[PDB]
Amino acid sequence: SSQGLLGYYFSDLNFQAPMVVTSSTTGDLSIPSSELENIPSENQYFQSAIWSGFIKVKKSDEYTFATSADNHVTMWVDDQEVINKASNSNKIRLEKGRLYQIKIQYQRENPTEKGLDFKLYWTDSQNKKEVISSDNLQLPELKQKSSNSRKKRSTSAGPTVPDRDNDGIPDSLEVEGYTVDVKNKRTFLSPWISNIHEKKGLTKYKSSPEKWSTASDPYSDFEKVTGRIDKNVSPEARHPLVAAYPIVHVDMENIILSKNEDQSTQNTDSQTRTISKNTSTSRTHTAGFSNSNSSTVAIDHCLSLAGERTWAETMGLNTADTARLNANIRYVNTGTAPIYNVLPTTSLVLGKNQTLATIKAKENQLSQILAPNNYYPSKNLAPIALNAQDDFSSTPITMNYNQFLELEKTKQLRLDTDQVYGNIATYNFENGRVRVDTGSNWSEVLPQIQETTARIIFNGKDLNLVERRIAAVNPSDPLETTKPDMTLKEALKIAFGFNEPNGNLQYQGKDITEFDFNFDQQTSQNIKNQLAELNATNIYTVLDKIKLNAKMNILIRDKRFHYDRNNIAVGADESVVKEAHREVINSSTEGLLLNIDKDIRKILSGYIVEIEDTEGLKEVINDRYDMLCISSLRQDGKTFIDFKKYNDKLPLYISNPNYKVNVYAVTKENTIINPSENGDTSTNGIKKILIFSKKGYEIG
Ligand SMILES: [Ca+2]
Ligand SMILES: [Ca+2]
Repeated sequence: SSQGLLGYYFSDLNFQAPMVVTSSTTGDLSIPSSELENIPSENQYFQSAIWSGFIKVKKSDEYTFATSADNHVTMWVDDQEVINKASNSNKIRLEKGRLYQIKIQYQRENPTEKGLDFKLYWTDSQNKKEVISSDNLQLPELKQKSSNSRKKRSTSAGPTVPDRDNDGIPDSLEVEGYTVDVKNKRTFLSPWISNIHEKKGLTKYKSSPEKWSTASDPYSDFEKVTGRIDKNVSPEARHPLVAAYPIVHVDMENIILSKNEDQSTQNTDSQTRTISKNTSTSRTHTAGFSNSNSSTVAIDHCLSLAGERTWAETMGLNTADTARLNANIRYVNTGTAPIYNVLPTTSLVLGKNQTLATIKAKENQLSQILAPNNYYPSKNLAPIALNAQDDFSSTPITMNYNQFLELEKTKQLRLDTDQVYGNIATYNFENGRVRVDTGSNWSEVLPQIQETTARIIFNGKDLNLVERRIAAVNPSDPLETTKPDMTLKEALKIAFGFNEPNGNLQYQGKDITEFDFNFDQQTSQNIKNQLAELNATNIYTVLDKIKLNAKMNILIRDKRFHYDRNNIAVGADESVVKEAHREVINSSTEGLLLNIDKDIRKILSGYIVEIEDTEGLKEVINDRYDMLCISSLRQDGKTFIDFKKYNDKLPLYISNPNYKVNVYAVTKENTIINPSENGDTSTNGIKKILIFSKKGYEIG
């Protein structure tokens, strides 16, 4: 349980040096020395302490309060002192259902025991005395605004530990650095100490003492580090310097095109003449400073239907007909916080700006959460059809004849999704629960997050673009200057899980030098200036010295690949592609069996197989632009390149053992997706990469 009173335990006598900040479920406010391993022995002596929260009683009555050390205690119930350095029997009247503020201060110089043994009791009218039970105690209202029943500030009477933003973490800890450690029941927040915490691999937190959420998101610095937060929030965004917010795009998995019924045609019994294709969708980035969500859909160009007809020929579309599109999609959350009750609206766009459809889900009628690193619907469930089978009111996604031809030519669609994400599930200090709060909305949060953080977009996870935002100083905004300095190195560690085992920063085994850096213009000039000030000629050797600022944009990409203007991986150097195909497991006249890196496979559209005779002439076996999909990933994760698929199901016939079998890879950026202007559907002129070449006698 995360409920109870909030305690600050200080090594000094005057509430200045907080050693532990933690909560207690019951009136037992003790911290035994056995729980103090993350703090120096000499600091395990607590000379002062402050507790705060509320008391709720289940039964109106007159109660008497008392503690383990009334001679060292002053206690207030709603601004009223009930204990002052003396035990008493003064009976204060408490009404059922009503919430009373509690503040307790304790001071004792030169304690002879480490830790603190301290209990809060009360006695009712029937002379029954007990340690106050957990059902009667609540945390203070550590929010930016008071509740109707719970005031956000403690009584003005007595000591006030500096907590300028009311998040619960004392100013001094947020500025100087703190660590969070878990017991079995409780989280201790303590000052960072180099020689003890660094070796334990603990995380060193700093945050702004004047920003309740330092990332300007809806979860407080204290809520984050103490686990008083939506469990669906990404682990990295439990750091007060990492922004927690949703990021959504749409993934289209496949498409079906068909001819629209028309009033003039009474006949609806004709044969099916649809065009069904698989599609590949990637979230894009156009270095940029737009906070837009967009994804681009590539429609499969591989052979699907008999013949080499035009799409219009296939569907029987005349120049006056219209065509319809249906598709299967899912929503993808690549951000750091969940969505509960509004999915963002999406435009489906042909060419630069021809909106074909507006895709909307029903507000407050979501079938599940849309969680970070997850899909809606979940992958274990059917996807959403744009025109659902049940749904009478799904709008047809229609194209006129020329739009249809444009789609055939480009084989591309774009999905632009807005940033309307609905209500937020927040922590409630009254009951220690997380629930969707109707009074909290992502639209009130996103602008501030964007304005006060540096954005890093990184593709090291499967070459897909993942955006994170990290709290970073704005030298021009006084409030933002109260945040800790954020270095480029630290940002990569906390936002993306880079680590540094041997003084080299790595992402899952890959050195940082295996990725490039790309910035928007303002950011570029900023970083260039820093490097010059540092007398540094190479960014990779000074990542710990490069400071991020709010509104920076940083794009970091795997160096092995070529990228299009949407920053999607579309190719790779010849040398990289060749090497990636080096180790052959098996070869025969039936095909090749290779092990290919998963990332490499992502940028290949297909393979061309060829037999080269003794005079140097070449027979291309699968000699069509739509016949290059001859590779498949097997269960054992190896790739098979199938020579027979487009050889009429026959093994390669090699007339002479000195003939060669040549296999070439074709990257996405070099892929032909239409017949040439002259109508040629062959592979002639395709830019291709030789990846295997062996003579007949070397194959078998
Ligand atoms: Ca604070
Ligand atoms: Ca703070």
